[PDB]
Amino acid sequence: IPEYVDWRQKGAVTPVKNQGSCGSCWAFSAVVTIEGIIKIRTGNLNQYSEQELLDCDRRSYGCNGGYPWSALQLVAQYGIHYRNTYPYEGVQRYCRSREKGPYAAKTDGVRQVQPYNQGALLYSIANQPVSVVLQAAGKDFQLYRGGIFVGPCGNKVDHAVAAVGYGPNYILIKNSWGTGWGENGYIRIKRGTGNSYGVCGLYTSSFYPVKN
Ligand SMILES: CC(C)C[C@@H](CO)NC(=O)[C@H](CC(C)C)NC(=O)[C@H](CC(C)C)NC(=O)OCc1ccccc1
Repeated sequence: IPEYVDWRQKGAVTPVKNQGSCGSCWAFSAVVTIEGIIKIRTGNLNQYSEQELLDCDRRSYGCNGGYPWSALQLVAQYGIHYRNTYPYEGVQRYCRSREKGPYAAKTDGVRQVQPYNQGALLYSIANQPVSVVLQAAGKDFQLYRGGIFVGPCGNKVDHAVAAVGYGPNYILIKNSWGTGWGENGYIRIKRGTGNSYGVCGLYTSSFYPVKN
């Protein structure tokens, strides 16, 4: 695989979003992976609905938290709508997938990257964007303005984000806290520390949507 990977350079990632004051991270995270694989497969880049996931995922807790893998399961079964058809409100209402009409896209499945393994993660990122979790509760993470982030931080993961690339010494992450945070909404986290958990727990649980 390559030394450098950046899905933005292949026209596979959409503008940085802001989840606001709602624990929708898991939905935003899954959506980045969906927008990415569809572009890679079909050639078109569209924004998909995080609100739909927020409302229609029964295994997740709406704005109280949720699971990227379950949100990714939902799309592989029932598909998903465009963000424009089913916009983001920052509050969980009721599932309106049927009302909005036919789904815009549907995935074929979801797979898990072998955990606590930097190589297994890089390999997957070289194929498509990946849903990844980390600990964002630390002040250092919250105050990040740029650079290859090395911490300090623990591995009490509590925020789902998406990995859209990597380099010799970092993993490029797309966050959902707006463009005013980090490097225009992005963060480059240190890799190859030999830490199996990954910086901030980055290697705890990673999933990606499958689509043939
Ligand atoms: C509720 C969890 C299980 C799910 C995750 C992912 O959404 N939640 C979160 O990550 C939550 C979101 C929500 C509660 C406002 N994050 C937060 O509440 C954090 C702040 C807290 C920890 C002091 N949000 C936060 O810090 O806002 C972003 C920001 C900070 C500094 C500069 C620019 C932008």
